[PDB]
Amino acid sequence: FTLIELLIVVAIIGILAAIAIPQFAAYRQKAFNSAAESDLKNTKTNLESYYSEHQFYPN
Amino acid sequence: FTLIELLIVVAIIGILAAIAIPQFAAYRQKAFNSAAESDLKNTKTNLESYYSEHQFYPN
Amino acid sequence: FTLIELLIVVAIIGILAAIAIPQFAAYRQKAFNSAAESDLKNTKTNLESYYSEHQFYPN
Amino acid sequence: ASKDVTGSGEIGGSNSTPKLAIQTSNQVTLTYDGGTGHTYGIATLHAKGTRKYASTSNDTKIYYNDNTATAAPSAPVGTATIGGSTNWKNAL
Amino acid sequence: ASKDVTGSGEIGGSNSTPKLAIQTSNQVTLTYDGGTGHTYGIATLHAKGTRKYASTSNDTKIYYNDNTATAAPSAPVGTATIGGSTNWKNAL
Amino acid sequence: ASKDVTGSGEIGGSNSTPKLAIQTSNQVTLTYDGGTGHTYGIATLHAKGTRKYASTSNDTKIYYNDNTATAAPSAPVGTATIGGSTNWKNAL
Amino acid sequence: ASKDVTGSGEIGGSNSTPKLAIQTSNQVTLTYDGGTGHTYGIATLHAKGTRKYASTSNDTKIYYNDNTATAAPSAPVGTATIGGSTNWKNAL
Amino acid sequence: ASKDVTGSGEIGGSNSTPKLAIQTSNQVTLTYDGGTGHTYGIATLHAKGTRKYASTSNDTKIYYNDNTATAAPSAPVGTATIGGSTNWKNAL
Amino acid sequence: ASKDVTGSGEIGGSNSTPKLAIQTSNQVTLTYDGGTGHTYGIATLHAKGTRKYASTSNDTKIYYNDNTATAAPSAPVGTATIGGSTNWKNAL
Repeated sequence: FTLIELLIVVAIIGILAAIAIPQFAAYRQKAFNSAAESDLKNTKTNLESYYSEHQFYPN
Repeated sequence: FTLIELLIVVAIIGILAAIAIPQFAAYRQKAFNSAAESDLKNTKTNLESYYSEHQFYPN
Repeated sequence: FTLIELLIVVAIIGILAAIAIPQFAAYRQKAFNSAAESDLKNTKTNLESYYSEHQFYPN
Repeated sequence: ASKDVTGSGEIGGSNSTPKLAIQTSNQVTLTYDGGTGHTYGIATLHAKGTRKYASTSNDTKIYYNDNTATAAPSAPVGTATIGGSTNWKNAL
Repeated sequence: ASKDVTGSGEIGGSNSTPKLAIQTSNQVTLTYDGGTGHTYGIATLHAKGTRKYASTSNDTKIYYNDNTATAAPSAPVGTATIGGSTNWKNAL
Repeated sequence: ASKDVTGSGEIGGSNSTPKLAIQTSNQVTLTYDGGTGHTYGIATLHAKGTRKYASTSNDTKIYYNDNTATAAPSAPVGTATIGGSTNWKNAL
Repeated sequence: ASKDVTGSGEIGGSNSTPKLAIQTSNQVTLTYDGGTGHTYGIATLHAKGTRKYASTSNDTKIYYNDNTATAAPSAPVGTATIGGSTNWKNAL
Repeated sequence: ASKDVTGSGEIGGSNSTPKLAIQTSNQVTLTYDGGTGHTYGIATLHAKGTRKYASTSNDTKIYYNDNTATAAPSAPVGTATIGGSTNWKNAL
Repeated sequence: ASKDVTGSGEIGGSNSTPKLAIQTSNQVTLTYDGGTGHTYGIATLHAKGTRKYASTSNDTKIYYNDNTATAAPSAPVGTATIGGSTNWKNAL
């Protein structure tokens, strides 16, 4: 209710809004690379599964 | 202590109280959908677990 | 600079100082309960971690 | 059948077969259909949600549809994928 | 036994078994009972809190009770769920 | 050939041989080369990724390269390892 | 319902649900409608005032109308904004 | 594009993609550029203001410039920081 | 080494290893020691502050000391907790 208090509130809000958030692009790239890894491993397993019914890999 | 200062205080309070808060319904819907996803994955794992003791899925 | 203006200032100050601030005890209790929740989840994870080196839970 | 479950519940049990207990999250509803027993068809929809995830035994990924009313995937009769159907194929 | 812990502490160690160090949050008290060793029973209660979360090895979700005095879940003797008991079942 | 795949697709089928259906993750691209049929050469690269994992039948571990453009490992002609080549050997 | 409050009072409590105590300012009247429970509709009008501020769960800012008699915003049935209606849209 | 917004408005929608509704404060103007979709470039300038805050997806803090006319940060083409450029780097 | 950082800077890079860019807040100083590479020791002290928070890889919570001059936690040589030392243990 005092013009000093509101100015201090504005200053503290400006201080708090400048917090450095963590990097997110690399964080998501981690998940993307893990997805690629899992896909490759599952593809290897599926290919070796196919090599059981017949005696040759695809093509 | 001046009638001008109190009026300016009221104006600044009115300015600050009109700040657009972020949307929250979608924010909570994100968590709800993630919960649904995790529940489905765990249900798949439990069903494949049951398929080990016996040789048929439930029912 | 007029005795009327100062009295009006006092009245407006009394009006503004009576604003109902939000409840804070429950607000802090929310954080306390969240801390308890996170501690329990981390304890479960640590116990299942211990169950890997050996083949029995503590004690 | 199509015995759905929410919270804590039981699944299966016909022809005196053993029945497992499925415990979902807080308020998520799960629709299950076991068919004869060779295959299963699962589905999931949060009460205050905007998606209906579902899958099946023969499939290899979870499929969703932004309608929250697209029935449920019945048990496929033999190596039949559900990803590609009209009520689905919005691949995750 | 029922060796509780708060802050930083040690859990287990009977019959010369290895003992792990559990470090909780600022002022949260944790009650632990390991039984023979097959199962565990955990509990949690903040000092200035209004809930007492607890769980167990055989369970699959955390259960709470708004009394902050509902003892603690002892180690269940074999595949015994604690969600449903009188002192619990207010499912999260 | 070098028939790549993404999402859901089909692999092989030449000389009227049976063709299996490979279903990858959301938006991961996979490059495949089957050669005559004795060996296979696989590769993987996420669309918004920073690595290109690859392997082969004769190898025993997945190899990566931080270029996302290092072509793909062709089918080796007989017991030929790909881990050690210029476009590879950044062992996982 | 539309249980209004002024000074100190109680809000909600139907179907034996817990009821919170809302304490407003000196002589400000608040109109509340909780609907089923998913959403809420709030309103505010000082006794010796010239504005009627109001908002809702799905909205993101407070809206006013210089009539002090524009009823109150009922609970919206699902992600429905109230800023733009005839009785509102004088955006703050 | 560079579709700016003020008050209440809509952002995006090209190639029949879903469009979200952004509602800013009273009289603050926001400049947005989404590029292809991998990254975003935001900016903000109050009408009766003396600063032009801006940021980007790859950055980790808000940057300002005391000119209120320093154009806007376009969408960076891949992991490109905007804090350090001539029109910026007056770090908050 | 003990390469400190403030504002925007770079950490590590010895033996031609990749170096990540750490960007702190406005005027907060961070002291880092990476050791050989297995562990890390972090510290933090605001310029106009009254506390010096610090932690380490093997620890599980942030520790502070009201001196703003208590050096910094060096990289521990193997599973060594820093919470309990003379320059620390004022647990958060």
